[PDB]
Amino acid sequence: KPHRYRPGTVALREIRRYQKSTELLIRKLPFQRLVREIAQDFKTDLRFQSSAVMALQEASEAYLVGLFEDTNLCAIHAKRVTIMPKDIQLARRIRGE
Amino acid sequence: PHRYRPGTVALREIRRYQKSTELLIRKLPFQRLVREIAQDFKTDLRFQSSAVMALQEASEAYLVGLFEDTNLCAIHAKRVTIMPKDIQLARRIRGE
Amino acid sequence: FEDSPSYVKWGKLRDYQVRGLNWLISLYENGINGILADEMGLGKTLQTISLLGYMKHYRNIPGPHMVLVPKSTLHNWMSEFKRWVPTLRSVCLIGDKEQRAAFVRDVLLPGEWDVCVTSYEMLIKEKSVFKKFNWRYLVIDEAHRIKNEKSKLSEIVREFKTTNRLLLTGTPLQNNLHELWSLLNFLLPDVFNSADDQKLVERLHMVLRPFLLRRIKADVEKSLPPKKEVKIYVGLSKMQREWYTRILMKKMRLLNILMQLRKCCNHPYLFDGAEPGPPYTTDMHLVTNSGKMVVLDKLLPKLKEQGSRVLIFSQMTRVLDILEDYCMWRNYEYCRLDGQTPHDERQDSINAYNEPNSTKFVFMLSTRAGGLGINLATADVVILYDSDWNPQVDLQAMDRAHRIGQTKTVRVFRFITDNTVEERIVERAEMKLRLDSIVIQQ
Amino acid sequence: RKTRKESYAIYVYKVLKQVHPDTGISSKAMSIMNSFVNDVFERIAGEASRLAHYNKRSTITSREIQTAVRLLLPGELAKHAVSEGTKAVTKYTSAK
Amino acid sequence: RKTRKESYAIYVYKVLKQVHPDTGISSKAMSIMNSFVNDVFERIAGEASRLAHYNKRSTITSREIQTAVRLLLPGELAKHAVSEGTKAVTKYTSAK
Amino acid sequence: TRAKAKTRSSRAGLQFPVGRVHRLLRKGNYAERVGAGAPVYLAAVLEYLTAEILELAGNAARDNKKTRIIPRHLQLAVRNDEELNKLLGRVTIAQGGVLPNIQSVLLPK
Amino acid sequence: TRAKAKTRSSRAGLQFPVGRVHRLLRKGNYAERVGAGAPVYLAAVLEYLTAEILELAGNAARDNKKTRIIPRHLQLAVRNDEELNKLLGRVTIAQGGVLPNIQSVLLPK
Amino acid sequence: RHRKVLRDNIQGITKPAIRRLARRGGVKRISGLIYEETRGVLKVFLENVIRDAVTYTEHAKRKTVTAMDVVYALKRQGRTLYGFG
Amino acid sequence: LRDNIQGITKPAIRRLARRGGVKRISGLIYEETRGVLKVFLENVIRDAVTYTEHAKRKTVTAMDVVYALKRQGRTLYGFG
DNA sequence: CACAGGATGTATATATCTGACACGTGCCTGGAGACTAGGGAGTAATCCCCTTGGCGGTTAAAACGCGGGGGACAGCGCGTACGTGCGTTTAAGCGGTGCTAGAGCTGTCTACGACCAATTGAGCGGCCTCGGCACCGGGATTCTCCAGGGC
DNA sequence: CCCTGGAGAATCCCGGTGCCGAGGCCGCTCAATTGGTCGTAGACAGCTCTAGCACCGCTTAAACGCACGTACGCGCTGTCCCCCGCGTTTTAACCGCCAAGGGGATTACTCCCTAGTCTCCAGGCACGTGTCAGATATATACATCCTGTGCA
Ligand SMILES: Nc1ncnc2c1ncn2[C@@H]1O[C@H](COP(=O)(O)OP(=O)(O)O)[C@@H](O)[C@H]1O
Repeated sequence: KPHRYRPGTVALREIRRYQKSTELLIRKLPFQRLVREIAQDFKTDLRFQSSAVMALQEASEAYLVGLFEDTNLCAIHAKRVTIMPKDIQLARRIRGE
Repeated sequence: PHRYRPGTVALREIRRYQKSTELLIRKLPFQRLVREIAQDFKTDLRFQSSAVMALQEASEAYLVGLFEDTNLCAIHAKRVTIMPKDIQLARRIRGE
Repeated sequence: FEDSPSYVKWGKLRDYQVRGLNWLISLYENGINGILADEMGLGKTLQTISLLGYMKHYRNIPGPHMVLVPKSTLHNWMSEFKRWVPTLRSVCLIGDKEQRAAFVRDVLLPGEWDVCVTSYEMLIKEKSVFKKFNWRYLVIDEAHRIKNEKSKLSEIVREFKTTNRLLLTGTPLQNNLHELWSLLNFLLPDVFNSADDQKLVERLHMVLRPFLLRRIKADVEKSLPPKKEVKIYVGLSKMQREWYTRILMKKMRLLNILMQLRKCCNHPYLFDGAEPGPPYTTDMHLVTNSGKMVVLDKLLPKLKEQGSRVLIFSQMTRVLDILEDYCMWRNYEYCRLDGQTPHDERQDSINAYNEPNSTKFVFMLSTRAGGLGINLATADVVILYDSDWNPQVDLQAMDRAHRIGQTKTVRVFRFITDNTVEERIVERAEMKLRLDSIVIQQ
Repeated sequence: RKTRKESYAIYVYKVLKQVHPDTGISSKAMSIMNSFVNDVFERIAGEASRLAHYNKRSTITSREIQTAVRLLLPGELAKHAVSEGTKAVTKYTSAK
Repeated sequence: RKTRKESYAIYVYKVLKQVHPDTGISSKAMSIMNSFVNDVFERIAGEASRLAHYNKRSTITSREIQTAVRLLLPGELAKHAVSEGTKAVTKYTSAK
Repeated sequence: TRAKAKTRSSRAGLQFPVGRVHRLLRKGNYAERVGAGAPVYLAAVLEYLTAEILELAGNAARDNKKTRIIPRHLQLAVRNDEELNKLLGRVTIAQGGVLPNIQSVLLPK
Repeated sequence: TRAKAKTRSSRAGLQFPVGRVHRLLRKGNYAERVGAGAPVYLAAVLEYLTAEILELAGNAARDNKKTRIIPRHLQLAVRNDEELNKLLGRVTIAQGGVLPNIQSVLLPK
Repeated sequence: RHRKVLRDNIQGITKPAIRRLARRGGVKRISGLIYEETRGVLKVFLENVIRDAVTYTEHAKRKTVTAMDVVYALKRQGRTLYGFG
Repeated sequence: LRDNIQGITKPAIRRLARRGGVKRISGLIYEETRGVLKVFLENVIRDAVTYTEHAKRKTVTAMDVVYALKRQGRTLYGFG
C-alpha cells in the first residue's frame, strides 16, 4: 500500500545528484585519522597541515571516481549491470597498477 | 588422413612465437607505410635504416601489449575470441 | 525599597534578597550595568525575578527582555517564573528546526510576550530573529562563559541592541584580569576600554565597588561548618619514576610533555606497554604501581570503618576507569558520574547516592562534569586525586558535598606528587586563588 | 609585511577583462589558473632545454620555444599559439 | 675523421667481469646497458635538481642524491643503493 | 637625457610579464643563455592559452546564470573541449566534479 | 714537487667514472654548484644497478646454455624481477621478446 | 588494565561513502564485496603518496607535512593537482 | 601511394596476436589493428619530423625516433 | 495493454544576509636604459658516406579455396542478493578550557667548500687483428595428439 | 570402458663455417694537482602563531540495522555459422650487387648577440575596506513514476 519506487530509479536519481555537485563524499575526520595512521608507520611524531589532508582527500576521491568509471565500463562489457571485484581487478590490470 | 583439432596449432604457434624474438612484419611493406605516412608532414624526407628499424620495434611492442590487454578483456567477457569491442575497451581504459 | 512588593507569590523575599533588589534598582536608576556575585545557592534567580517583576509592575513600559541561561537551567528558570511571579509572561526557545520555526512564527514574531528565555546554542542559531527585537534588558546567567573575547558567543552578545544589561556569575575572576575586563567591557564598554596599598589591590577594589555586589554564604545561614583541608605529598612508584625519566629525556608519540607528565604522576598503566602481558589480571598491580593508589588504598578503608561517604574527583576518564577496576577488586560500591553518562542515568545515581538509607560508598566524579548542581550532602570526605589550574573548579567540586543540606564535618584530601609538575600546578592554582581572594572577598 | 609571493593573478585578471568584460573570478579559480600557467611554463621550458641539449647548443631561442610549442600542444592550439608568438616577436623586433 | 664518442662500455665490462668472471656480452646488449645507465642518470639528476629548486638551494649534494634515490627506486633496491652510496662516500672522505 | 621606461610587454603588445618570464627562464637552470625573443614568444603562448580557457569558462558561467567563475566552470570548460582535455588529461582540478555521463544500458527501458 | 695522479674512482673503490659523472653533472644544467660527494654517490648507485641487472642476466644466459648475454637474456632478467620490472615498467628492450605465458582458460580441457 | 579499541580506521571509510563515490562514477548496482577491494586500493594509493610526501618533508628537515609536499608527491606519481600550489 | 597499409597483412597481424597470447581471432579485428597502427605511427612520425626540422636536417635519425618515443612515454633501449 | 490520478521530487521566484572580491594606497625592489666585452653561432666551403634507385634470381610467404567442428549468441528458468524504505544509534561537527612549549620564519655573522685558472700525464677511444662461440645442417631419440573396444 | 597404435612435432647429440667479440697499440684530450677567493650555507638568536592532548556540553545529520520483494546474475540447451587447419598457386620479399649523388659532418672566421654593471624609478604586492553576488530558506508550480482499472 505505501508508495514505493522500482529498484533502480533512486539509483539513477542519486547518480544525477552526485554528478551535479562538487562536494567531498568522504568524512573529513575519519579520513584524517586514516592519513595519520598510515603516516605513523612511515615516521613517528609527524604533524599534518590541514591543507595537506584536504589535498590527499581530493586526490583520493578523484582516483576512486576514475577507477569506478572504468569498473563500470568493464561490467557493461561483461553484459552485466552490477560492478564486481573482478571488474576492479581488470581495470587495475589494464591501467597498469 | 591426419588433421589436428581446431586450436592445437594455435597453441603451438603461441609457444614458438613467445619463445622467439624476431620481427613479425615485413620490412619493405613497413618501410613503405612509414614513408607514405611521412609524406603528409614533409616532402623529400630521407630515412636512416636504424630509424625504420626502431619504429618497427616500437610498433610491434605496442601491438603485442595491446593484444595482451585485449585477450584479458575477452576472457573477462567469458569468451576466447578477441573482438574490436575488446580492443576499444582496452584503449579506453589505457587512456587513448 | 526596604520591603519586597506584593506581586511576589509563593513566599516573601528574604532580607538579603530585598537588599540585592535595592542594589539592582539603584544600579538601574543610575543607568549602570552590574554583576551579581551572590554565589550559587543564594537566590540569584529569585532576585532577578524580583527585578523583572518590579520593572513590569511599578514602571509602565515593560518591553522585550531576554534571559540567557544554560540548557540545564531552562526548566528551573521557567518554573521559578511561573511560580513566583505569574503576572509576567515568559516564553522559551528550544527544539529542532520545526519546533523553533513554529515557536517563533506563532508566539515570538507576533510580539505579545515580555520575557524570552533562550540557551546559548539557540541564541547562536536564532541570532537573526533575536537581533531584530529591540532589547530592554539582557540577563546572562553563569556569565563566566563569555570571558574570552573574540569568541562567537561574546561577539554575538555584544552585537545586540540592549538598553540595559546585567551579569550573574559566582566567580567573576577565574585566571587573570583579562576576563574581568571582558565582563566589565560587556557591562559598560565606554568606561572600560583598555587594559584593566594604593597602586594595586585597593585601586581595583575602588573601581569594582560601584559595579559589583557579592555576599559570601556566611551571613545568611550561620551553619554548615567551614571547609577542612589536608594535603598529602606522595612519592611515585618505581616504574612511575622510570617513565618520568623517559619522558623527561625526550617508540611512542609523546607530544605534549606536560600532558604526559600529568597522568604519569597518576598512573603509568595509561601508557601503552607499561601493563603486564596477556593475563591482564587486576590483583594488586594497580595498588603498587601508583603511590597515590597506595595512599588511597590506605585511606578509603579507614574512612569506611569511619564515616565513609567519600567523593573522589579526578580529571581523566582513564584514571576513573583504573579507579573503577580497583573498586571492583576491593568489592566497593562505586558510581561513575562522567561526561559520557547519559542524563537520565545521572539523576537516579545522584538520588540513590543521596537515599536516606543507602549503601553506596565510592562516587567517582570528573571535576568539570554536570555543573552548578549535584547536592551530595550525605557525602563526608572529598578526595581530589588531581588538581586543575583553576582553583574555582576545585572549589566548586569540594563544595558539591559542602552544601546547605550538609550537617557534619567534611574534609578535603588533596594528593600531590613531590618534585614533579603537580607542585607547579598547585602553586599556580594557589596564586590564582589568592588573586581571587585579595580582589574579591572584601 | 610578510615575504612577497609572486603570482600571475593580475595578468589573468587583465586577460579575463579583455575576454569577458563583465565577469569575475574566485580565489580557488585564480589559484587553479596560476597552477595551470606554472605547469605549462615548466613543460615548455623543459622541452626547449632538452631540444637545446640534443642539438648541442647553449641558448634557448624563439625557434626552440616554437618547436617545444609544436611538440607539447595538440594541433589547432599549436598552430594558433605559433601564429600568436610569431606575431608578438615581429611586433617586438619592429618596435625595439 | 670520426669525433670521439663516449660510453660506459668499459665500466659495464669491468662490472660484468667482477660479477660473472667468465661470461661475455654482445654489442646490442652493451648498447642497451649504456642506454639504461644514461636513463637512470637522467632520472636521478633531474629529481635532485627539482629537490634543490623546491628547497631553494643552489648546490646538489649527497643528501639530495640520497633523497632522489629514495624517491625513484622502490623498496629493497633503494635500501641497498643507499647503503652502497653511503659506504662509497665514507671511503672517499676517509681516503682523501 | 634618460629616455622614458617602456615595458617589453608594452613593446610586444602583451598583458603578461616578459621581464618576469625572462628572469624565471634565467633562474630555472634551463640553459646558460636565453634569447631576447624567447620570453616574448613564451609570454604570448601563455596569454593565448589563458585566453582560450577563460573564454570557455566564462561561456560556462554565463550559461550557468552566474557572473563569477568557479572551479566547476573551469572543469566544465577543460572537459567538453578535445584539445584542452588532451592537454590536461592527467590533471586533477580541486572542487571540479565530473561531467554528467550515464551509460545507455543503465537508462530505463 | 707534485704527487702521482690518483683517480677519485680509485679513492672511492668504484668501477665507474667519478670524474666523468662530475663533468656530466656540471654540463647538464642541473644546478649552479655540485658537491664532491654527489658524483661518488651517483657512481656507486649506477654501479649497483648495473651489477644487479648483469647478475640476473648472466644467470638467465646460463639457463640458456649460452656464454654471451643477449637482449633476450636482459629482457628475461628484467621482467622476471618485481623491483627491476617496476623500475623499467615503461621501457621497451629491442630484440627482447615477451615472457612466455598462456592464460589457463585457453589450455585444452 | 581497562581499555578498549573502537574501530580500525580503514573501516571509517563507510559503505554509504563508497556508494556515493560509485554514484559519482556512474554506477547503478554494486556488489557487496566491492567495499573491501575499494578500501584496499585506497590504502595502497594513500601509502604511496604519503611515503613520497614524508620523503620530501624529511629532506626539507621539517616535522610538518605540507600541501606543497603532497602536490610534489602527486606530480611525481603523475597525478598533477591544481588548486593547492 | 596506397595499398601499403594493406601490406600490413593478415598473417603478420596473426603472428603479433599469437605473440600476445590470443587463440581465436575475429575477422573484423584486422582493420581495427591497421587503424591503431596508423594512429601510433602518425603520432611518432609527427614528433620525429618536428625534431628533424628543428635540427635543420632532411634525414630522420634513430635519435629523433628515440627522442619522440621517450617524450610520448615509450622509452626504447637499443638505439642510443 | 493503454490512460487517470495520486504521490513525490524538482524546478522557480523572491526576500535576507554575509563575507569575499574588487579597489584604492603607500612603499620597495626588480625591471628598464645605457654601456662594454668576449665567445657562441651563423656562413661558407670541402669531403666522403650512406641513402636511394635499379636489376636479377630464390624461395619462403601470402592469397584463395574447401570442409567441418566448436564457440558465440539467443532463449528460458531459478533462487539470491541487493535496492528501498523505516526506525534506532552514534559520532561528526561546532563551540568552549587550558597551559605551555614547539616548530617554523627572519635577520646577522662567519668559515669552508666549490669555482676558476694553469699545467701535465695517464685513461680512454679509435683502429687492427685473430680465434672460439654461435649457427647451420644432419640424424637418432622422446613426447604428444588423434582415432578408436564407440580400436 | 580408457589405453594403444600411428604419426607428427619437438629434443638432443655431432660435425663443419663464419664473423663477431676480446685483446693489443697509438695519441690526444680530459681529469688530477696546487693555489686563491668568495659567497653560500651553517649556526644562532628572537618572535609568533599554529598545532597537539585530554575533556565537556549540545545538536543533528548520517550511519547502522532490518525485513521484503524483485530484477538480475548465473547456469543449461540448442543452433548455425564463423573461424581454423590444410593443400595449391601465385606474388612479392629477401639477398646480392652496382652506380650516383644528396647531405651529413667537419673546419675556419667573423660578427653580433648576450652576460654583466650601475643607476633610476615605476609596476607590483601587502594592507585596509566596503558593497554586491551567491548562498539559504520558503512558498508555489511543474514534471516525473507507478499503480490500478477498465480493456480480456
Ligand atoms: N525564597 C527563598 N528563600 C531562601 N532561600 C532560597 C529561596 N529560594 C531558593 N533558596 C535557596 O537557594 C538554593 C538554590 O540556589 P539557586 O538555584 O540560585 O536559587 P534560585 O534559583 O531561587 O536563585 C536552595 O538550596 C535554596 O535553599
